[PDB]
Amino acid sequence: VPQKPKVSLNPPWNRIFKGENVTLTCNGNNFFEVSSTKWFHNGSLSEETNSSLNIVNAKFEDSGEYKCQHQQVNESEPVYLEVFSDWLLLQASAEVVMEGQPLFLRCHGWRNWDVYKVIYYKDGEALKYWYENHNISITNATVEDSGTYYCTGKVWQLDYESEPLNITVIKAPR
Ligand SMILES: *[C@@H]1O[C@H](CO)[C@@H](O[C@@H]2O[C@H](CO)[C@@H](O[C@@H]3O[C@H](CO[C@H]4O[C@H](CO)[C@@H](O)[C@H](O)[C@@H]4O)[C@@H](O)[C@H](O)[C@@H]3O)[C@H](O)[C@H]2NC(C)=O)[C@H](O)[C@H]1NC(C)=O
Ligand SMILES: *[C@@H]1O[C@H](CO)[C@@H](O[C@@H]2O[C@H](CO)[C@@H](O)[C@H](O)[C@H]2NC(C)=O)[C@H](O[C@H]2O[C@H](C)[C@H](O)[C@H](O)[C@H]2O)[C@H]1NC(C)=O
Ligand SMILES: *[C@@H]1O[C@H](CO)[C@@H](O[C@@H]2O[C@H](CO)[C@@H](O)[C@H](O)[C@H]2NC(C)=O)[C@H](O)[C@H]1NC(C)=O
Ligand SMILES: *[C@@H]1O[C@H](CO)[C@@H](O)[C@H](O)[C@H]1NC(C)=O
Ligand SMILES: *[C@@H]1O[C@H](CO)[C@@H](O)[C@H](O)[C@H]1NC(C)=O
Repeated sequence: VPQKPKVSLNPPWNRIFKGENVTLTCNGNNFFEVSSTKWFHNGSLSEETNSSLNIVNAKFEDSGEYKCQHQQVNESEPVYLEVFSDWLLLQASAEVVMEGQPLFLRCHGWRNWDVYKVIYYKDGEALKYWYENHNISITNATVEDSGTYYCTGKVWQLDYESEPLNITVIKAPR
């Protein structure tokens, strides 16, 4: 059944600032041996053949759709990477999560700078409870956790607000 590679990102952040790094890794069931790989940036075949696709000092041109593919197996699901350039970027473990799975939010500051007085807003409303924590970690997700998020934080002496990010947790029917 698990008949297709699952692209994973390290760091998990599929949304990253211009110039940052990220490594795409193509992994699957060692059912059939894999000596090579096929990478696809915006549908075009990359020259990279190692199971790990690296992105150094991400450019905006690096944004897009990434997907790998091994021999004898279907094409991996797509993974969208998007390079930004702003003071605050709201990163997420996954923009879409199956109910029950972990959901991880983060208010990443430009050039890794530390962010103070961080507040997260879910649907224009301020997630007070989370005020204590720097970032938001939710072990077991809920369909109620769905909504448009965005953070607000002081970076190097000035206040800023990140671009909103819609996040949906799906209720699984079987
Ligand atoms: C792969 O497919 C992707 C589509 O899914 C392509 O992504 C687009 O790539 C272009 C550049 O190649 C990006 O454009 C740049 O955007 C920045 C950011 O602008 C921001 O700020 C202005 C004003 O301050 C605002 O008006 C904008 O809305 C942004 O908030 C500009 O500064 C650059 O000059 C340039 O226009 C696209 O943003 C990007 N789209 C996404 C969704 O990331 C990608 O290029 C494709 N690459 C290949 C190799 O096929
Ligand atoms: C790709 O994923 C599809 C499902 O969309 C798998 O299709 C099955 O393929 C077999 C013949 O290979 C066919 O008789 C079944 O009816 C298909 N099932 C469905 C639901 O359409 C396919 O996996 C299958 O084929 C490969 C070649 C291995 O033998 C797998 O063990 C087997 O499950 C997937 N293709 C590949 C190349 O993995
Ligand atoms: C992204 O990765 C590149 C690759 O290592 C980093 O560039 C290095 O920068 C250091 C300074 O910290 C230099 O000493 C090295 O020579 C650089 N290596 C290369 C290959 O250019 C870059 O700084 C990384 N950026 C982040 C945010 O991780
Ligand atoms: C709650 O989270 C743990 C993982 O730390 C997991 O074992 C458990 O199944 C989760 N609950 C649901 C409904 O998935
Ligand atoms: C963000 O959420 C709003 C309302 O839920 C929706 O209208 C908008 O299309 C979403 N953005 C994207 C890219 O789907």
